[PDB]
Amino acid sequence: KVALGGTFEPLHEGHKKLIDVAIKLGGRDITIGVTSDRMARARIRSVLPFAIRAENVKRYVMRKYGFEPEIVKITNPYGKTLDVDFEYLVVSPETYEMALKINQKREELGKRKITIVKVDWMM
Amino acid sequence: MKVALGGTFEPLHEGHKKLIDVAIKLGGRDITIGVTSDRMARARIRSVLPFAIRAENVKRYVMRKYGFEPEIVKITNPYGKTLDVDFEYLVVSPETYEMALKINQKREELGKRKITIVKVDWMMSSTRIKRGEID
Repeated sequence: KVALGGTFEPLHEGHKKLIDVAIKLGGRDITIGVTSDRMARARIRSVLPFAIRAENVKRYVMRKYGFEPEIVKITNPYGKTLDVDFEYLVVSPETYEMALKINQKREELGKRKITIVKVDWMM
Repeated sequence: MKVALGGTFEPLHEGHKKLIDVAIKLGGRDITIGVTSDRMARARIRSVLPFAIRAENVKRYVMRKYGFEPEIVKITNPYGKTLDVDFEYLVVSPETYEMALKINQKREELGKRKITIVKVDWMMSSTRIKRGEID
């Protein structure tokens, strides 16, 4: 249903709003993408390993929503978004431009664009 | 009130339906849908449907797809109720996003907590979305 990706370092209120919107749209279903260390460090001065960031997201979702989300490592900028016909792509101000690039690429490949849902996070 | 959404809804198109789906998934029955007054609709488009007809069109659509009659409020100023009522989320399209930012600017000036803006890029192709609540 829903694609959501991020680095999640630190896990701040903006991320929390993003996760809330993604879960409301996608249910207990969702897989959350968490960037590899390489991808994280291109975008930020990241000092937490993938496993730590992924577990921080997993425990937060369990505390707040009562399920352990599926986490997948994002090793490239597109993730699964060129191959899966997601209903919604849930993004923040920091991931919005890449969402636009994902849709531009989908359209270039004859794929339907995904509806982008940008959760503004006042950070 | 959990979620604010507003519009003229003439005609009620696939973009509006995306907005409505997102708003209902976020808020359930705890949503308020603002529909512009005739005065307000006419400043934006050459509107040929009265408020009552536009409101009923939205109500019937929501009943048909989601199984409830939504609360409709007439919007008679640019902000509707969004400077007064505390909403958790404000669901907007690219056409209404600048006004959402203005809403939060004024809320801050007035001493109200900001609302989380949820901008749906409604693309007026798109992948199919299964309408409904997910529960």
